[PDB]
Amino acid sequence: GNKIHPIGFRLGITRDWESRWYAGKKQYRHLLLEDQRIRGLLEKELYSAGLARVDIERAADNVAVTVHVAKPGVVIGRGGERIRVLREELAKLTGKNVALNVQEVQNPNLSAPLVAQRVAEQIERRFAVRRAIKQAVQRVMESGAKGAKVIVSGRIGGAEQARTEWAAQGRVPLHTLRANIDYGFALARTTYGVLGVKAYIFLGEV
Amino acid sequence: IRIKLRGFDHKTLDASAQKIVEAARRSGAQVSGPIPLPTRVRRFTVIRGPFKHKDSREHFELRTHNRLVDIINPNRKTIEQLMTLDLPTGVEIEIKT
Amino acid sequence: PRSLKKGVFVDDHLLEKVLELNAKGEKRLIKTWSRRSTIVPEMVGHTIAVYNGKQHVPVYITENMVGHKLGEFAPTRTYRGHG
Amino acid sequence: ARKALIEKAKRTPKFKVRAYTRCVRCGRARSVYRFFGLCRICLRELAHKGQLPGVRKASW
Amino acid sequence: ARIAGVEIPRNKRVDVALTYIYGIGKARAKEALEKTGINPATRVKDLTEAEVVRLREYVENTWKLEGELRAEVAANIKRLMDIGCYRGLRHRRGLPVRGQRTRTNARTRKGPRKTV
Amino acid sequence: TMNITSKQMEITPAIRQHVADRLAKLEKWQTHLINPHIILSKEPQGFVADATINTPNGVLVASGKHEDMYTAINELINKLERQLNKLQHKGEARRAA
Amino acid sequence: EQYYGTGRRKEAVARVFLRPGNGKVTVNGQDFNEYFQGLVRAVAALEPLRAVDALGHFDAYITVRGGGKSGQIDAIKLGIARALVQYNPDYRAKLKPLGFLTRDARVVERKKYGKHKARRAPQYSKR
Amino acid sequence: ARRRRAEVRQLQPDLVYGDVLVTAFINKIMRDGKKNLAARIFYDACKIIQEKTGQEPLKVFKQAVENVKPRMEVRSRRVGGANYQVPMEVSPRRQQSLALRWLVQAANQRPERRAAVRIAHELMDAAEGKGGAVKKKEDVERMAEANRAYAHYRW
Amino acid sequence: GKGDRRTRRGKIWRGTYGKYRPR
RNA sequence: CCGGGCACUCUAACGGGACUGCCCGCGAAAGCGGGAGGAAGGAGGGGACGACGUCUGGUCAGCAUGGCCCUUACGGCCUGGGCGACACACGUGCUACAAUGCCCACUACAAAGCGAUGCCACCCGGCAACGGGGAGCUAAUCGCAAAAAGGUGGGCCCAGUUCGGAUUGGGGUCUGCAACCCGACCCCAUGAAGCCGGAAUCGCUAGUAAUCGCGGAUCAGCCAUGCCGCGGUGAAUACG
Ligand SMILES: [Mg+2]
Ligand SMILES: [Mg+2]
Ligand SMILES: [Mg+2]
Ligand SMILES: [Mg+2]
Ligand SMILES: [Mg+2]
Ligand SMILES: [Mg+2]
Ligand SMILES: [Mg+2]
Ligand SMILES: [Mg+2]
Ligand SMILES: [Mg+2]
Ligand SMILES: [Mg+2]
Ligand SMILES: [Mg+2]
Ligand SMILES: [Mg+2]
Ligand SMILES: [Mg+2]
Ligand SMILES: [Mg+2]
Ligand SMILES: [Mg+2]
Ligand SMILES: [Mg+2]
Ligand SMILES: [Mg+2]
Ligand SMILES: [Mg+2]
Ligand SMILES: [Mg+2]
Ligand SMILES: [Mg+2]
Ligand SMILES: [Mg+2]
Ligand SMILES: [Mg+2]
Ligand SMILES: [Mg+2]
Ligand SMILES: [Mg+2]
Ligand SMILES: [Mg+2]
Ligand SMILES: [Mg+2]
Ligand SMILES: [Mg+2]
Ligand SMILES: [Mg+2]
Ligand SMILES: [Mg+2]
Ligand SMILES: [Mg+2]
Ligand SMILES: [Mg+2]
Ligand SMILES: [Mg+2]
Ligand SMILES: [Mg+2]
Ligand SMILES: [Mg+2]
Ligand SMILES: [Mg+2]
Ligand SMILES: [Mg+2]
Ligand SMILES: [Mg+2]
Ligand SMILES: [Mg+2]
Ligand SMILES: [Mg+2]
Ligand SMILES: [Mg+2]
Ligand SMILES: [Mg+2]
Ligand SMILES: [Mg+2]
Ligand SMILES: [Mg+2]
Ligand SMILES: [Mg+2]
Ligand SMILES: [Mg+2]
Ligand SMILES: [Mg+2]
Ligand SMILES: [Zn+2]
Repeated sequence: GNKIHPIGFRLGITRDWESRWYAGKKQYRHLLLEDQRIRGLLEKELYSAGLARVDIERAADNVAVTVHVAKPGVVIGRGGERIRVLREELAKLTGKNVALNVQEVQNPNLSAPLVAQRVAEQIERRFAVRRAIKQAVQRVMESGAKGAKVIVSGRIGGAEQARTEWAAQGRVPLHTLRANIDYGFALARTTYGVLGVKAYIFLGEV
Repeated sequence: IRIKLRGFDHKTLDASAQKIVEAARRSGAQVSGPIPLPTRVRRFTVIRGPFKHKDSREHFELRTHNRLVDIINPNRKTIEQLMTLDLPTGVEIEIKT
Repeated sequence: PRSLKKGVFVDDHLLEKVLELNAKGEKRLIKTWSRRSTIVPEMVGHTIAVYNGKQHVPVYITENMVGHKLGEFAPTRTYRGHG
Repeated sequence: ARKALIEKAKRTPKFKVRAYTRCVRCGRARSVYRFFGLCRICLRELAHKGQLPGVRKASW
Repeated sequence: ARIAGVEIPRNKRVDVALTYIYGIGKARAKEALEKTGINPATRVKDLTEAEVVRLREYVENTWKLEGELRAEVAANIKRLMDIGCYRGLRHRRGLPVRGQRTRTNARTRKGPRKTV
Repeated sequence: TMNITSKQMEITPAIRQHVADRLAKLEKWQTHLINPHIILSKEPQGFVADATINTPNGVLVASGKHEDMYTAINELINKLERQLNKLQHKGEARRAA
Repeated sequence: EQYYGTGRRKEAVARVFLRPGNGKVTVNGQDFNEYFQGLVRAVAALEPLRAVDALGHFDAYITVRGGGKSGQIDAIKLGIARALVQYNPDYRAKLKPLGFLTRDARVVERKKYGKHKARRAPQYSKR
Repeated sequence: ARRRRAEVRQLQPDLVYGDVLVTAFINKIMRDGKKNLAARIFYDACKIIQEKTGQEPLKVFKQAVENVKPRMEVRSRRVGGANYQVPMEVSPRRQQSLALRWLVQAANQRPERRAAVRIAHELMDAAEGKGGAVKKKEDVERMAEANRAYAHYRW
Repeated sequence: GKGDRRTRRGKIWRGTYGKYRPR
């Protein structure tokens, strides 16, 4: 085990923090806990909508939870029934002026957090893992990516002897700093244990 | 007539120090240019592994950058258009006299 | 040791029984889990069972042992050498 | 015995000496930082994710 | 056997030579020559007989020394070993007294190694 | 001297003495056995006897495995002997030319 | 009229001010022989002008800040070695081949995890 | 090293005689990077050389260097099944290095209490052909001659 | 040396002050 | 320090800069040696960064998670004790065995950091640890802060010592509800081993090794001589 987090390895060069706000020493932990509590409920709820990233900004007394997603209406609801329902339950935790936006994901098959979750959904549905992994890679490359790599590790197919299966097409240069690489992880929970799913998408250099 | 700007990302800390020494400059009169104060560097060093392997670490830093600006010739025409200011989210302004 | 500016510490709950016995014309065997409590001259002559973590050790208190703590007289580690 | 100990650390104690910091994420008692309320593992986990404002990998 | 019962070394300075007495260190070397007004640099070989008996007298009447200091230190260790306190037991075994670890080291109190 | 570690098992002073008596077979070669260290442990398939020993002419590192623990100890010795006899005689091989 | 150079070493910065005169030298409110009193490495500072015969031609006003006394001394050496160049362009000859008009980047190497120092590794027993 | 030769570090001349060899001698005296002490001991001895013997410290110091340079030495080598002391010529770099090393090492064997006294006196004796330093150079040379019969193994 | 509390050099080592290292 | 100023130093953001680009030569070429310019030259020095895989490596005790197992107890609260035990054995370190040293007094020269029940100037009491006053600083402002080795002068005189600072007696400080087990520090006294270390073995190729001090995280305090950083002084050697 030896590979650096390819997002944490690009914070501030190719990627941008999911919680962007200044805060002095006596407050950092207090807001930081909020973002985590905020994200805990949200990733549970907006799961069914295709959640990808949750940007969080703060000024003073307020906080603007921007949410990117594949199916926007599943968050909004009918006219705004669910989107207003969220801010309601949201302001209980926030205890303050918690705005909430929703953002369209252009191609969900170019978002690594999404293809990872879909793979994890397939293997939970008792799908042929190796064939599934090749499908995801094929869906990402057909959608215009310049390279993709998907990894699935654990009791694949339910065998006692754990195994690591992966597939890749095109270019995934994990050492290149200027290379825009999206990364996402999902956690297929099976009757016999956990399988970890990693997805790499190469969107091009800069 | 003092405005202090603290923030983590220096791209927003500088672009916001520009949009004051530009705004109050036109609105008259004297603005003493943004002075980059030294950065205060919080440091975090942790073992990469969750168990033993004591001799492998990763270095993290949190950078509280600092800027100071003097709008030297106040004029309450400046101290009005600044009241509604489009400062990015990740910046903190302090204003004293 | 403990700052002279502060007081001579006794748990005050152990100390209550000492004075209630002195008045009544003491004594009776006092069970305590107070090793931290200083011996004080009101205790001289009594016998107090001090918990070492396992047993309460009956210790008789004399004139010479007053500045100490009750734990110093109920050792906690059974040891008789090796071999 | 651990979740009963994550709760006992939140309670205020009889004496202010028994105050000890835990992880507000995993309940870890050791290598827990004051600035984050996070242990050294969650610290590296979230920071790698990007969910710590300003925090970045330091190389010099 | 001059002062104070120890024939303190000549050839050396008085402040040094006084330290060759049980109970007089550097701190009491600075003290004894201040009260009796003697240059602490003067060698014992050059003490005037008045300076000697002046330095002898203050030294012996102010502090407990050699023999009597040894008796008290012993008597204190004896009674600690008699009331049966924790510091007493460690003296009844030769084991250390100030909380030090004994799994390793502790060879000053234990003595050179006892092979098994 | 010689140290014996029983990892995640418990053993008697008798078994520790057996190991010392078996390691004594290495004394045959009349070379210095410098801080010999035996590790005993149990896998799901049987016992594992590890050993690290330095001598004036190199190190001995061997691992024995077997259902029966005394046999795993003996397999360890057999591997240790062939390593020691190699360390002691290999230099003799190229005396000519 | 006045002649200035910037001299930097390990963590020392030295601002030298050359002024024609007899040779008196001032470093931080003191005379040279008073500030570097007892240091043998000191005389090495005045060397760039022994390469161009300015032994007593100039006087020295010199500030000093950061690092240690020898790095300051060497920073000074680079300082005046630059002020003479602006006093005469044709001083690269008989100063640049003498290594005087350059600054060595030899600086403390960073402490690194795993090691006791920059490179000194912890002791271990292989067996 | 394996890939290429190593480049000999040039030393800046000292600031009392302008000598690069005098510098290397100071460094050999230097313990714990206390160069100020190192220089002071040498020069302190350069006064003692002058005051016990009225002539040039620089000249005395340099002659004692030539008096400790070993012209040949033995360099081991295993030939078949025997370790042979092969006689070998010493490069001038190494001659210098051995000279300075033995000077200090032999000086610090001396009984004189203050170091600069030991550095002066040893350089005084070695300037004339005496002292444990020059002995060490003679001893090494006699070893090389004693083994001239093995001089054909030289590499 | 540094292990000697009763000297300045020992107090510099410990990181404390006293009669043998005043403030 | 006031006036005045951004020159300089600095601070911190954006750039320029080095490419075998030029010259000499060997080359089929790629490159190699040598030269000039230059602050830097052939990856400029250090960093971050670790391929498919290996060790059925490590971690169910950071977290997650399959399954097996406990349910007035294999769960939960508490007081106390233990994790600090000590015939021994190994690993890592600290301090040393002294004069290129030890002590005292005086006197310079850093960097990176940290600091609103926090950092504490300065005053007073105490030999001191520290205590009582009390100003400043949301901190390039005020503070921790003295850097130490070094420099000057004086003591020591080769001795188990003015080396070494273990061990123990007695007396105090402080944190803390509480220092018996089991805290750090101060003061008096005690003043051990150790006279440079067998077999064997570690590190380091340049601002490195060696040596000197400073800071931080954890933290009421602290068993830190540990760890992660920071600068000061500053070597030896590489035939192969
Ligand atoms: Mg380590
Ligand atoms: Mg239990
Ligand atoms: Mg749990
Ligand atoms: Mg605590
Ligand atoms: Mg904690
Ligand atoms: Mg004495
Ligand atoms: Mg202890
Ligand atoms: Mg103990
Ligand atoms: Mg053993
Ligand atoms: Mg066992
Ligand atoms: Mg193994
Ligand atoms: Mg056999
Ligand atoms: Mg800088
Ligand atoms: Mg001078
Ligand atoms: Mg260093
Ligand atoms: Mg190791
Ligand atoms: Mg040498
Ligand atoms: Mg010799
Ligand atoms: Mg001769
Ligand atoms: Mg001493
Ligand atoms: Mg300018
Ligand atoms: Mg080349
Ligand atoms: Mg690379
Ligand atoms: Mg678990
Ligand atoms: Mg489990
Ligand atoms: Mg089942
Ligand atoms: Mg306990
Ligand atoms: Mg433990
Ligand atoms: Mg044993
Ligand atoms: Mg041993
Ligand atoms: Mg240690
Ligand atoms: Mg050791
Ligand atoms: Mg050491
Ligand atoms: Mg701190
Ligand atoms: Mg002695
Ligand atoms: Mg002896
Ligand atoms: Mg002594
Ligand atoms: Mg005591
Ligand atoms: Mg305690
Ligand atoms: Mg001696
Ligand atoms: Mg030494
Ligand atoms: Mg050997
Ligand atoms: Mg190398
Ligand atoms: Mg030293
Ligand atoms: Mg420190
Ligand atoms: Mg602390
Ligand atoms: Zn955690």
